[PDB]
Amino acid sequence: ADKLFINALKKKFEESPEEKKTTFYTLGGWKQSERKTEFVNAGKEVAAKRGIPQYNPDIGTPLGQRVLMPYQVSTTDTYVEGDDLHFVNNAAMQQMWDDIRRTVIVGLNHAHAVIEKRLGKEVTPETITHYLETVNHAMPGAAVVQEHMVETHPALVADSYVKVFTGNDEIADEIDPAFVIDINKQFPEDQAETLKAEVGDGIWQVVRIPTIVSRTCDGATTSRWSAMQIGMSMISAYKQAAGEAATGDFAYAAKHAEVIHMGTYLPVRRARGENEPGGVPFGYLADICQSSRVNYEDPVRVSLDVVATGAMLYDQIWLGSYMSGGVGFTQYATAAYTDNILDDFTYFGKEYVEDKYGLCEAPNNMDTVLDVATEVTFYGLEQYEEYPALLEDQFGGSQRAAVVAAAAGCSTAFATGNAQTGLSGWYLSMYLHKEQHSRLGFYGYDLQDQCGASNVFSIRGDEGLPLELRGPNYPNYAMNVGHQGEYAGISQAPHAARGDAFVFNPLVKIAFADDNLVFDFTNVRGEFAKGALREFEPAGERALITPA
Amino acid sequence: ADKLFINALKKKFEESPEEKKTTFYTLGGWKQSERKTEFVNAGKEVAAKRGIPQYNPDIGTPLGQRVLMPYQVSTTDTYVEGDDLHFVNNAAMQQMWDDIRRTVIVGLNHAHAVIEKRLGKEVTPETITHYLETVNHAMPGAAVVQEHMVETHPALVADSYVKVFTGNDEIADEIDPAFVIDINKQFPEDQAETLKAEVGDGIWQVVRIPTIVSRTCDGATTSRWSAMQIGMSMISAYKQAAGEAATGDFAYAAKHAEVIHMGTYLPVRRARGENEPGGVPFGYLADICQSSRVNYEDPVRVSLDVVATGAMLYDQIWLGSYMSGGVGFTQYATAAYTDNILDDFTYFGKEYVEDKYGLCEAPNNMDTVLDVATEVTFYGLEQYEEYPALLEDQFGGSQRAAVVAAAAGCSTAFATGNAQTGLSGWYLSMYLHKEQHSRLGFYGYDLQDQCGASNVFSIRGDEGLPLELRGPNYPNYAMNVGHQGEYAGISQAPHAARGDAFVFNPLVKIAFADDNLVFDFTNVRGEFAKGALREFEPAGERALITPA
Amino acid sequence: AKFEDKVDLYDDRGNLVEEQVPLEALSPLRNPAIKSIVQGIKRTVAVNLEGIENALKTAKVGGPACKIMGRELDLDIVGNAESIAAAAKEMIQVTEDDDTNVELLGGGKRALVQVPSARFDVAAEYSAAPLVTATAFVQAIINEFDVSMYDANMVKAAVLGRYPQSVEYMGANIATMLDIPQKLEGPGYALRNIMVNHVVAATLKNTLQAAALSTILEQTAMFEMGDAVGAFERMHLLGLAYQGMNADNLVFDLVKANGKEGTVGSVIADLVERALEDGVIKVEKELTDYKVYGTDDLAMWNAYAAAGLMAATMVNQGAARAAQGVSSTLLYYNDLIEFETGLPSVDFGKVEGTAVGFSFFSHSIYGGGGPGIFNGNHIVTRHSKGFAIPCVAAAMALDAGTQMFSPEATSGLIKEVFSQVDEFREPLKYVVEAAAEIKNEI
Amino acid sequence: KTAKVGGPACKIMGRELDLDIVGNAESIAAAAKEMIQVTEDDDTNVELLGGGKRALVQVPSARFDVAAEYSAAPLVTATAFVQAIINEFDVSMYDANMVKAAVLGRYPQS
Amino acid sequence: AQYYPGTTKVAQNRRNFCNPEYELEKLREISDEDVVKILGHRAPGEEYPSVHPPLEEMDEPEDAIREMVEPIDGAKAGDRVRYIQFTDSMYFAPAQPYVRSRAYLCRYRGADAGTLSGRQIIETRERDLEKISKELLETEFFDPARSGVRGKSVHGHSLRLDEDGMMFDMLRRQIYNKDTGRVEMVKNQIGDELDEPVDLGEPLDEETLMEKTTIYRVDGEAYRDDVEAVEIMQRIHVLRSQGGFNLE
Ligand code: F43
Ligand SMILES: C[C@@H](OP(=O)(O)O)[C@H](NC(=O)CCCCCCCS)C(=O)O
Ligand SMILES: O=S(=O)(O)CCS
Ligand SMILES: O=S(=O)(O)CCS
Ligand SMILES: [Mg+2]
Ligand SMILES: [Mg+2]
Ligand SMILES: [Mg+2]
Ligand SMILES: [Mg+2]
Ligand SMILES: [Zn+2]
Repeated sequence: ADKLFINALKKKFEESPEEKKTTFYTLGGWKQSERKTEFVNAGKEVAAKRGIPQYNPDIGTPLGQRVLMPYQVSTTDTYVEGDDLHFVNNAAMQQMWDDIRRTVIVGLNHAHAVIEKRLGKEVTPETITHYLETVNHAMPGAAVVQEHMVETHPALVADSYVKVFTGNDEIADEIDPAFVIDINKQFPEDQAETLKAEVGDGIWQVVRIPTIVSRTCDGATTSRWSAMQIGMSMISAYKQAAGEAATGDFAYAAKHAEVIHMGTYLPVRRARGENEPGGVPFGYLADICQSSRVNYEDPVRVSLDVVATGAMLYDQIWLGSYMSGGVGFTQYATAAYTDNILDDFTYFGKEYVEDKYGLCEAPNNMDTVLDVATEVTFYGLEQYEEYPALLEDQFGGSQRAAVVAAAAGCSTAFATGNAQTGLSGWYLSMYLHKEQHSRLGFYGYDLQDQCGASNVFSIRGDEGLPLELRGPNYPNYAMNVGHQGEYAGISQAPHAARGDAFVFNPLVKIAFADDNLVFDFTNVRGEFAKGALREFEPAGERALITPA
Repeated sequence: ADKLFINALKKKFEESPEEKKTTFYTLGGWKQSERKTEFVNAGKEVAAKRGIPQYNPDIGTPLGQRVLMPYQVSTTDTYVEGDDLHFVNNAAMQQMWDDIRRTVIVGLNHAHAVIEKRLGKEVTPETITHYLETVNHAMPGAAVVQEHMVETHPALVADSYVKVFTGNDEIADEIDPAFVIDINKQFPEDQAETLKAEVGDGIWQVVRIPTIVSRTCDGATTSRWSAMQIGMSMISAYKQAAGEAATGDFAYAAKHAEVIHMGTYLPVRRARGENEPGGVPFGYLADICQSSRVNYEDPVRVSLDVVATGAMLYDQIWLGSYMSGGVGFTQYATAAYTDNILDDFTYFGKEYVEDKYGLCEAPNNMDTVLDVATEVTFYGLEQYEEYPALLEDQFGGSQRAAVVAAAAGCSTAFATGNAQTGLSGWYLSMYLHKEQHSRLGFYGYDLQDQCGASNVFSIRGDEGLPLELRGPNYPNYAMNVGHQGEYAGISQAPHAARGDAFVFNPLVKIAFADDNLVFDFTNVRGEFAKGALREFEPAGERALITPA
Repeated sequence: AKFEDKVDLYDDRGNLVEEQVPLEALSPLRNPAIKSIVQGIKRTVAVNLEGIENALKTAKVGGPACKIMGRELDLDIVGNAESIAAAAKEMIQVTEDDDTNVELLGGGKRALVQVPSARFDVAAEYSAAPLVTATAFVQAIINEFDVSMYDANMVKAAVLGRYPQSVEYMGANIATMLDIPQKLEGPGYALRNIMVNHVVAATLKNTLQAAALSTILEQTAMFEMGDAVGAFERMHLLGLAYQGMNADNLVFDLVKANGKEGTVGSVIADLVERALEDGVIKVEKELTDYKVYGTDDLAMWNAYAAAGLMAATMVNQGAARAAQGVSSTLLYYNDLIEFETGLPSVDFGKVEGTAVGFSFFSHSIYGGGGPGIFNGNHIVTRHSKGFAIPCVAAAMALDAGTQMFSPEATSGLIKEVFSQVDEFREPLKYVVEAAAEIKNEI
Repeated sequence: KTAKVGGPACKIMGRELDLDIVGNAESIAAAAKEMIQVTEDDDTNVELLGGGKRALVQVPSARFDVAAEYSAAPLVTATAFVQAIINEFDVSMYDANMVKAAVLGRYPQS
Repeated sequence: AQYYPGTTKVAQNRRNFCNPEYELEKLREISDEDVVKILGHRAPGEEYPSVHPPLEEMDEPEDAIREMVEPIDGAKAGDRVRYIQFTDSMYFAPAQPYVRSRAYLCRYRGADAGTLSGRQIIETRERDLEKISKELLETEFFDPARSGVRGKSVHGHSLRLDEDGMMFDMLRRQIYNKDTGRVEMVKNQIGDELDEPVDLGEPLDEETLMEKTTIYRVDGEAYRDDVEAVEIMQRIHVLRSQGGFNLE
């Protein structure tokens, strides 16, 4: 069939994709663009209302001397100008981050032991149900004990709730099902059996605090908010004294001893608390994305849905705002989830490995790395050479390096079933690329890429770590665009090929298998498209409490 | 005349405020209240929409066995049920925090020297104005140099901009006035002369990034975002190479060498980056409040507007959400800004001091602390004994301890013109109160109150600091309600009695003298009342990019 | 000596060891046994070889509930522990027969590791202990089994966990009594960030030794923080001597007099009587049926008051055999003694204030937990400068099993390894002997 | 003298204290050395420079042998100088917290 | 011991509650069974549950402090730790929150006491809790109109009284009978209905409340007029202040 990106190229330019020449300078600058035109008008209205000049298209250089392109959101039929994929302009992208930021996983195993052993009271599925009715009243911000409490407006906090799950099917089935993430319903049979074996008799809460609170405050609020209302709900549901010594064990359990944060805290140069994007390790991001339980027949689709999840979060919101800001890094990320380009390269690599080795059947060694990463690197670069429209689309060298190396790394891990050799294939791709075209990325793009070979298999203190455990705080990776979301896909890749239910944390996998979330984690690229069309309804808004 | 809280007590209860008995249990529980009735209806609709039980008045204990009171917002004639002052349900309170979180002060003094000494280019009021047109396009998230940049929607970011100020009148006159915070216009003549003398010929920017970004991200985003767009605007307005060695001097200057954050970062147990509430010192919160430049003829009004600002921020949003969460701490804070109660006690103390010593004329010593804090403590406690409606209104001991101690501390500082003896008066008030009524606050209320006396005048490493430099991260203060916003008031109190233009940082004072802010910092309590009536219009909403 | 004070020193059974020793012979700055304990805590690492082996065989590395399917490695680490320990020691040591110790425990399941002090005398801080020990065991395991380049990063994860993606060694199978320097509440706090349950585990729940170890650590930190410098030095030294080292047998004798039937209140009355007897306080003023007491030596009154507070915890929490009431003793011993006397309580109110927040954060929904999870670096309990935490150590030692988060729950690995080190387990013995040994050099 | 303490551009009006520190540097440095050293003959060094405008301080190695890390150097030096200054001019309880702010800044709020 | 300065009835009352040699006035009789019911921790006839084995089945190593401190009987047996919590009206209840904690730690062994404005609590080993609670309930620590046994939903210390002179209780655990003038406990302290109510007697009259109260108020005895008690409080403030600065 055509290369997967052909349709997109034909939509963007009047010329056929192979043509080396075009026309510039006669497009009217910004006037070519519906979106830029909406912004110039908005700029005028803003400045006149507030009395301070704002957006003005005549400041600095005149945009749109070339074609200002639409982008296809990969796996969809949606075409939008790139401004509609900027996180500020896209409520789906904002909600995806708020749904991660406001979630925490909190076990009930130490709690149930405090109830039985320290308070001497029984735990059964009925007492757990009564506790879940109570905590679903309290968690959004409402009272259960004191007189004269003022409370949150239930409609402002409608997105906050608590569900539970457990590996024991008979216990799961006795708890009221309004509160239960049902592993057999959400996962295919073999993955369900894996996940249930991992969880065993454990019982775990998935707690989501209000998006309005998460936005007013920060990620480190989530585990404290969850714990205060788990604590009030324990008091109420199990009928304890309202503040006695044992109450402290419930606090310590919910806040520390059985908490799973989505992200760990960061060091002082980049000071942030828990549940910020820099603390979320690549294997957890692969597990949050729910493509694994829907698309498991197609390991390419699962791995590149993880890439889209990670490129948006880590490059647009995290590196492009938390760590920098302004116009930011929309297109450094969009290169990885638009125009079906990474998809084309990655299906090529998956087919190459299928045919030579069989998935997961290649020896896990450097001969496999050299073979697969070099072939797929040559395939992707050949496409920018063969199609000048493709090269004009992914116009930045960094964009190209991240896409070509992501296809090479994922393909390598499809062969070996091991993420570590996938990661060595990512670095080799960068080295081959830099020699092929005498350029790679932006000024600082290959800091981690030149450290990269020697640190793949190191074992030293701040160098050695399996790729699943690395994340945006691994030292070499802490600064630069065009890597972090790709590494999340490479961490997914060997697990998708193996058909594993999860990459790094089975609790995090189950925690997002929940249709009460605002964002749909089974279809990240579909949701990015819906937000770009201004069709996504986020939570957190203050319309109810502001003038009509 | 009537005590200042009499009108409020007459509106809350059928009884005259001196009456000792009343009727309970027959008011219909939650049905007495318009707002609880609203919430019961909204919980039924929320639960049915999402298929998970939520707010339910039959869970836990039945609210409303006593009168659920209206509160007068002090200095206003607005009366509302307390739920309307919860930060989640009040958009003015959220916007107050957003306006501080998204602000940073960044000098142009090192920048201008890089321009002359390292680049050899000239700086003038004309070059400054051109730079300011540039940055006011770039700061909200729009492009000035590269082709094919995507940009933020100007209406989503209408609240972001950059203004400048400087002590040099003739330079401030020569820069375009749309960008200038004019110290002569915003401050009375005396204060302006003080503030112009502090700033000298220095030129400072006040940068506000978009509320939408601050909400999506965190406070530590503010100075980075500001520096990226100052950096792009320096490149563009001064015609430098777009990324050369000197570019790094402007980055370094705007991020570290001439930046003033509103808050400094926090230690790991409470890990947070810059521009979070725990990092704002009490002297800056007093300077952010703009009551000083409007109400300077009434030092009580100035001090208590500061107490309102700090009680809401530090107790409701910071301690009651970032550091805990749930139903939270609305009324621990409203005690300090409702029903004119703190006002009545503090005017009494001001009159006491003015009569006996003259404002600021008392010796700065322990004899003054004993005299004033004791007289004012006994006065406040006497009102709760003489008006049983007052005692039933401020029903939690913590509320009464903070209110009475705040009046005692501020009054002591009115006498001595020094914050540190104000602070000793605060602690003395607690000890008197505790012995008078054989109670004080909640179980952990007076951790800092019992450390308190000994640490007021300590000089040791993590103990000694003038009050203006202390804040929510001062170790003894890092945990508990009912202290921090009152301490910001005592920091303001001597400066207000002295008629000082600022408490701790003149740059922070000038930086919020700005009517393009969304929240009006000259009238904090009026703004809380406006939000309580659902009349305040916040920035940061996503309505423009979501379905109708 | 800078100060004139002398103290009598006693053993843990309340019998005289040495009369009239200069106060400064117990100073962290001078006492060689305190030096040995600090250097020991700096350089000691517990290695969980069974933990590493199980982690590798299951691929469960990088923190709670984490696993990487397909990464399993099945290595007979415990069966080969002798050879692995020997190879790691060779890397850890600086020269043959220096002070490096590596000793197998539990039949090869655990290892005690003491990294040589010469590494620390050219280091800024203390992290060389876990970092050198981790890497030597990682390399020793790789070499033992010839683990390949492809797999060896799993041995690194099994040993040191999710570091450096996490700031801490999250999921690590080595343990230390110190925690990482980034977790300090302030500079100089590292010897305070040591869990009460760890101290009680190391001292095998012996009450006096737990109090001694805890006081030694807390007051040694007050020197590192600068609090014990200049005007305050003597206050800190006297608190060490009297509250932590049972100086003049004062703590012992108050517990003896009150252990049978006594309460916090009876302890206070006995302490006030003893301070007046010894001249530390005197009647300053008579009000109506009420004597106002004064002192010309506040650091000494503080020390006596601190001895009574430790005795009051031993009596109250000892009678309950339940540690939880230590937060109440720490509060009301001080609140009661102020109104009993007209003099300020221990640490000038700072113990009472610590105790108010500690009571609240050990009985409420907002944080904290049981007494054993606190330490002097915890935000709730850092406020008193060494006079509160040693009572918590004493209370936890006395707990007969009322806690869910007990030393057995939180501190098993520490107990097996650190209790082995004499001076950690019995520091009252060694500190007193060292003081007696240097008494004529102070 | 200017009450400018606690960070860039910070000032507390009314807190100014005019003390002749540099003029009395010899006395103040000696008083600080006595607090910083462990013993009279150890390796503590305190040396005036720039006519008493600056001091080079070397905190005795003995303090580091019984410390986890290295912060004793600034904290021990800072407190010895704060106390030496207070003692030199008999600075009052009401005012001494200003000397601590001039020497160590906004710590522990920062 | 002298306990507390001051020359008012309030100061004397505070001394008396603390002084273990002071015999607390017994005002009402309450049966064992009824104290257990009011506590709500165990059923009548139910054996004391255990949290750990008895001490003697433990054989713990040598420790001179442990040897010298006699455990309370509940501790020997391995009793759960349980609680009783009281709320006291600011309209002249006899006992008050700090008065209680201060008194409990002078009078009782093995006691974990907490003070708050709206409640005061003690926790200790089950069987010992029962004996202490009987004294807390039968003596002048308690008035059935102005004091309340409440393990949750404690609001009422600072509220106006009802037409009967009863303190507010969200859960109405204590009911004044208008025909008889006696108060009955109809629920246990956590608020669950009792099979049969427990008589708590008649409330104290206004003049006897004034005699016994430990709160200072302008309409009783004001603290500002107890000038010797104020003096000691100010003294402690001053001595703490100077001590924290330079140990003078
Ligand atoms: C369960 C605890 C123990 C604890 O850790 N926190 C609690 C409960 C917690 C919950 C109560 C919400 C609910 O009812 O479900 C919240 C709102 C915190 C949260 N999780 O959101 C809160 N307290 Ni409390 N808490 C308060 C207070 C108080 C006062 C109330 C005394 C009274 O006479 O009514 C007492 C402490 C004291 O005695 O001083 C108190 C106790 C207690 N506080 C006792 C329950 C008391 C009871 O059983 O009635 N709070 C106050 O004194 C005023 C402000 C009030 C806070 C809500 C607000 O600020 O609007 C609330 C602050
Ligand atoms: C103490 C520590 O909690 P940890 O012990 O680390 O879990 C800290 N929490 C708090 O200090 C809670 C403060 C606000 C709620 C209480 C207000 C008084 S009603 C924390 O979360 O870092
Ligand atoms: O030109 S640079 O590489 O410095 C920046 C790329 S966004
Ligand atoms: O009851 S506590 O003092 O623990 C909490 C009050 S919000
Ligand atoms: Mg307005
Ligand atoms: Mg003897
Ligand atoms: Mg006696
Ligand atoms: Mg009887
Ligand atoms: Zn936010």
